[PDB]
Amino acid sequence: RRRIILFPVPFQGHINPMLQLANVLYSKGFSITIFHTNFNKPKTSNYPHFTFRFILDNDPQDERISNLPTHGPLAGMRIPIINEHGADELRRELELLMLASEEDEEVSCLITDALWYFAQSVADSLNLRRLVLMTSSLFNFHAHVSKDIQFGFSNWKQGKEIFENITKQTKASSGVIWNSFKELEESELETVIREIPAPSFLIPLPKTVFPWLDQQPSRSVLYVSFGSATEVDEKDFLEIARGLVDSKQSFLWVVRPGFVKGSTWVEPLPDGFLGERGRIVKWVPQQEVLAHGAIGAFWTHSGWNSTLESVCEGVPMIFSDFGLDQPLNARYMSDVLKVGVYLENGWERGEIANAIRRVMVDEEGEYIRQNARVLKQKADVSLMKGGSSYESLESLVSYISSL
Ligand SMILES: C=C1C[C@@]23CC[C@H]4[C@@](C)(CCC[C@@]4(C)C(=O)O[C@@H]4O[C@H](CO)[C@@H](O)[C@H](O)[C@H]4O)[C@@H]2CC[C@]1(O[C@@H]1O[C@H](CO)[C@@H](O)[C@H](O)[C@H]1O)C3
Ligand code: NA
Repeated sequence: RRRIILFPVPFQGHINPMLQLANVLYSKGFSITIFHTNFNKPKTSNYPHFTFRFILDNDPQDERISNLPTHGPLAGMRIPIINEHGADELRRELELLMLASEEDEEVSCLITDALWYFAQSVADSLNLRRLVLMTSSLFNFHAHVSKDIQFGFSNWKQGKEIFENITKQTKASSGVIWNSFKELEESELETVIREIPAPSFLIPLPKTVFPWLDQQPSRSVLYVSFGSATEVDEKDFLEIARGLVDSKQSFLWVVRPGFVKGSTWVEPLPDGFLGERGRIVKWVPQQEVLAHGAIGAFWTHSGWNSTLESVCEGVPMIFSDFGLDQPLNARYMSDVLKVGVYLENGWERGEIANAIRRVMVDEEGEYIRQNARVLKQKADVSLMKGGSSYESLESLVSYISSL
């Protein structure tokens, strides 16, 4: 009857929330098409109820779109190229799908990542309403729209121009879905919502057996995962390893193959690393691990969705920055939400070990765990029938029908 088209940005903290949004909407009775680049294409057999359609970089990519690291900060150069060049092809794919539409179905709206600001005038050209998904925090929006990091950004010409384009095309959209809940960022709400005429909807999107974990005492394991796009130099990998050892905590460390530049997997690890404490794996399902009673803390990339998934399960964090990430976001988590510790000095064994001990062992760290557990309760209540997130979602579903 009603189909929604979703068009995510193809990177860690963008894909997952858009897919989760797809699942929510599927469960409210919408059919789902996902438009996605061939680059970082998700695993489609894991979402058999969605139609996937690959666009924008099909077979003959040709140019620099064909070059370009697949990992680290420069991978994202794909995004400005598509914002600049992708309009006519996005338009064609939208038309092809409307032409093949079955007689009993229609397309309700297009939902894009906010970073895909080019999509607004394309949607407008076809008389299709576009909603936007903000995959990151309300605070992040507030900090850029209105002290040291703010002046770092005022010095950054590309960052500022992209942000102005995002902002204008978000305001022009028919609605904004934020990956958050009201009780998490209650001071940001009024100000952010108000700056944007398009109606806002806050929905916290993050809401199998581990034999080795099952044998560990509660809150005894450090879970370490930097996600799918990140990379480090060999020196940094070794400092991460030295830090884990010196913490003397038990750890489950997820290391993607390719995470260490210049090696397939973990060749640089010293002989007899691991011992009786550590476990290393290539991949695990993160939400499931975070829900396990063995996990005492989560050392993560400072991405917002990772962070939200952790507080939604009551797990405190250690935060590391990668690529072009601004310290802003980990500061907010550390110093305002107070649900983890930020590593200020890159990768250094002493700081690493201290942060692990602070969150997992130290008496004076327990406030952090507690803060995390309060947030988890609030998330639970918000999603409760009657709660603010439950009602936001119900209103969005009805609004989509009214477009
Ligand atoms: C206000 C914002 C607009 C903004 C839009 C994306 C954009 C860029 C980062 C500028 C460069 C090109 C481009 C396209 C870029 O490289 O984008 C990055 O591409 C990576 C893949 O190489 C992805 O992994 C990252 O998610 C993506 O940011 C730009 C400026 C700063 C930025 O805020 C940042 O927002 C982030 C939250 O969204 C927050 O984590 C950062 O701390 C914060 O500084 C983001
Ligand atoms: Na061992």
